[PDB]
Amino acid sequence: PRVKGGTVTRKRRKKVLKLAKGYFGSKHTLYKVANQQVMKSGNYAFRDRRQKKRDFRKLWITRINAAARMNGLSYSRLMHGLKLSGIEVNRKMLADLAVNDLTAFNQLADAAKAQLN
Amino acid sequence: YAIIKTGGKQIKVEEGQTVYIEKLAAEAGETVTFEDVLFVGGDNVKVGNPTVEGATVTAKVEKQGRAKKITVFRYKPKKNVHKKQGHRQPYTKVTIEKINA
Amino acid sequence: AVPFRRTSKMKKRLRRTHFKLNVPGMTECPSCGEMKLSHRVCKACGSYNGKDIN
Amino acid sequence: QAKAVARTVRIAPRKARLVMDLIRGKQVGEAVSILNLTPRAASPIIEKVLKSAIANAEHNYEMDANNLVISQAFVDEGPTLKRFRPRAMGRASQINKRTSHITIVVSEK
Amino acid sequence: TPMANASTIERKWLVVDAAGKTLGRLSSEVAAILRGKHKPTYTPHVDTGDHVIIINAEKIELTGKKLTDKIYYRHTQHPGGLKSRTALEMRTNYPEKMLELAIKGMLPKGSLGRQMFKKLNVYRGSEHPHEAQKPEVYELRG
Amino acid sequence: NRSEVRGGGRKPWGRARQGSIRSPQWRGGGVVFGPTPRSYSYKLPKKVRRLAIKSVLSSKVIDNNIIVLEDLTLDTAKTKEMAAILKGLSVEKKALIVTADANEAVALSARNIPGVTVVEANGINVLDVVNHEKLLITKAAVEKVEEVL
RNA sequence: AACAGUGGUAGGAGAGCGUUCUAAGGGCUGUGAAGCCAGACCGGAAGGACUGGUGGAGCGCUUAGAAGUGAGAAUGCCGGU
RNA sequence: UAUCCUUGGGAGUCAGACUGCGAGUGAUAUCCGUAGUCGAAAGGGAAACAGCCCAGACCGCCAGCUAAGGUCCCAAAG
RNA sequence: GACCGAUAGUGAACCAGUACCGUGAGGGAAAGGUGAAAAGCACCCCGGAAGGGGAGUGAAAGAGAUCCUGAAACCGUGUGCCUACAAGUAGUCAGAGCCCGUUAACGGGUGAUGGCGUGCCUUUUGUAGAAUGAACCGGCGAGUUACGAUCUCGUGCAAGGUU
Repeated sequence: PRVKGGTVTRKRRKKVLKLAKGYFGSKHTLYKVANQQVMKSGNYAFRDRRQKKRDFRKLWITRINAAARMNGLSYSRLMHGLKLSGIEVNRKMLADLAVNDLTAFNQLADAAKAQLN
Repeated sequence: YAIIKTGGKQIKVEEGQTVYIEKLAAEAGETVTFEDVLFVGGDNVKVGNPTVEGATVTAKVEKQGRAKKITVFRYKPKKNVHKKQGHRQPYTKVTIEKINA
Repeated sequence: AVPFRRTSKMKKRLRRTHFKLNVPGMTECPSCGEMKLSHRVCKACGSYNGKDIN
Repeated sequence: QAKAVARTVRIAPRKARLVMDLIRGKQVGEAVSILNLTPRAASPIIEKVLKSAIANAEHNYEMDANNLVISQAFVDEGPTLKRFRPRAMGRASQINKRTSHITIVVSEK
Repeated sequence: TPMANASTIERKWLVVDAAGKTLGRLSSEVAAILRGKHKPTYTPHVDTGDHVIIINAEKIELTGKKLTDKIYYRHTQHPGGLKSRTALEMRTNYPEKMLELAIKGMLPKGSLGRQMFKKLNVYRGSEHPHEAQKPEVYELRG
Repeated sequence: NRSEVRGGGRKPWGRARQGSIRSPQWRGGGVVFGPTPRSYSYKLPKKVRRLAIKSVLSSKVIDNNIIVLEDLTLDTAKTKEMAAILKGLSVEKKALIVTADANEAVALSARNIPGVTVVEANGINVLDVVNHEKLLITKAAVEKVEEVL
């Protein structure tokens, strides 16, 4: 028998154009450029999903550095003291509490200074 | 106001709020207790060196589910290499009732 | 010289910005004429603000 | 609301649109006065369409003149005639004689 | 889930004198203050800096022979146009512009950098008109 | 195919180097491969056929779907009589009638019923018996089938 | 369970998704089928449902069989713009 | 430490590139032996830079420790 | 008939070896569908007419003569968010403000700012290339069948197997 082959290509091509909604100009209407761009955004997301993990540690480090320098310490000395004054396992994210409640952060800095000298 | 450690990560919890964490392998309805309490805030302040001694945080489980689907697609130009798959990471939702310092 | 590449819709629409007409000069009906043009005759009877001609 | 449509008038689009841009949203008497004073090809056609719409509104739906405004007005494209023009060195070129539809909808303000 | 910042901030006013201090060793600190890295609520995509007023900008200092050797170039986009000025003329004729150039070269490029630069006020001499803003003296920590 | 479509034979006319107007990629060109007349049929060893017919016959006996009756006789070729005979037994679905030699009255009486098929003992086969549900067979046909196999 | 492993072109091996036709059973349609349009649903991928509009008479599910079996490129062919 | 042999079924490839280490040339202004990487390999450092240095991507996390390289501001850290 | 269903099947489902091209031998197309039934829109209004708006037939007039269904490219009208100090393979991650409210889901649309980021295929030792190819959309378009050779797997019988 003969398989005419209709109703299959349109259904598959239309799904590609639906993911390209919101693109600039002909990139959201023409099939070829839409497919090219959807493929390119495929690994742009994979690359960024791992950069995001190392782009917030930098922010936390900067904020902790500023907060510590408000007390007379530096970031490196404060971290060494914390690692040595016991440990007090505290991710930089959870040591960002300098922004919200600054008093406790000063207590932690005081403990680190007490052990550091 | 307590800092607890779970799922290889750390979170800050006060009673009455709801949080999403990694799978606890607990059927929805029972009560879980977190043992690793690092910090306690509010009025008096307690700082345990590895942990605060004798501190347990209570929570109850009401839902275990999966997040929105993420489609992972990668390819290599001019070498005809494609790969596509999907992912839905499981999660467990819990609300705190007693910090219990 | 031939075009190097086609022009997108946005560039064409932006080029046609100044390609439009103008609203004409509107004046009074001369000798109950029909809304004649400035410094000209009435459409009805060739009137100049009531001064009919032709 | 009253509607009047003219189909396949021998006038290319993008030429009727220039005039139609002038009379969109204006009062009926002002629109007619504007159309009577611009020397272009599409003005007599658009004036006839507008007056047909006015007559329909007055007669069929029993509406009133001196109170109507041009609520909607647009020009669409229609079937195209294709012709051929000979050129130098035994070549041919294509000519597109285009046609348009004109629609006007008036309503009480 | 940390906290960003959005328009709910306050900008203080600081006054720094440039008597004796060297060029770069002051410009670096001033730029750091301008970007807002000295406060725990830092945010990369939002302006969180302060306002910096510099007085006595004509008494700046340079080490070595740079005062007669450092040359400022500019190009006018016309053929053969390359204008040059020695540091001595820049110091004795346009003292504020040298400081502005030194600080501006130390700021990030883009829209936010150019909007950050608008908070710097440089005055030759020991007098400024910014009185209603109540400036607060600030020494160079570094 | 390419060499049977009427026309072609010459070059059509920096365009692509066309060779014929009946090439496979043109609008009305020839067909590459596609159907061709042939015959689908093979044969199996005789013992395989014998084992197959034995198995399909025994499968019905396993679940008592074989009804053997003393003899089948219809004086008149009336479809009403055949319907009455079928209703007398518990036969409501398609059934297969097997009789020794050949009876004209039975063949002409059950012909029009939608689900009934009449064959002789010599014409039994696997597909016919595996298709119909209930198999009615005359005792003489049983004996002759036993003799043949 | 406990250990161990999972980059990949030319290539070798394995498991699967879809389209048209045929055979039996089982059953959906004028109380609206195929097709077309929209949506914030479901699987690890190829893919599959569920609601609403249009449409106005034919289609699908389970197990097998047979193939004119899946299109982004050939200065590809035809048509429309 | 887990690779090795024999038989049988399928292949593709057929006188590549650069950088270190030891011998012989143009005119030490290509040759052979040996090791690596790219070809078929993403990530971090050399400002950008197939072949140099570190190191081998099943997927997710707003967790931690380090290699080459670094800690005045661009740009995380003296 | 486990053959096609209007780019398929004869070149030709239609006044087809016709129209058209060539002095001549010769080459050689494109083009199916109102409705069960013409019941194919009497009559009124604008208009020179074409074309429209009512009324009417009909289950449907958005079935009105190229008339079942009506996709994409292409052309327009209205509106929610953004946009006139800004350097751009335009996407991806983070993110204020504004507008909504779904197959209720750690929802939808838009998007100031910050980081990163030299299209697709072919070929080559090596390509972002200033090495080749594509104006865009849609349809058609490439590992088969017959007879022999050898190997793997399955079934029947077995010193026999088989027409």
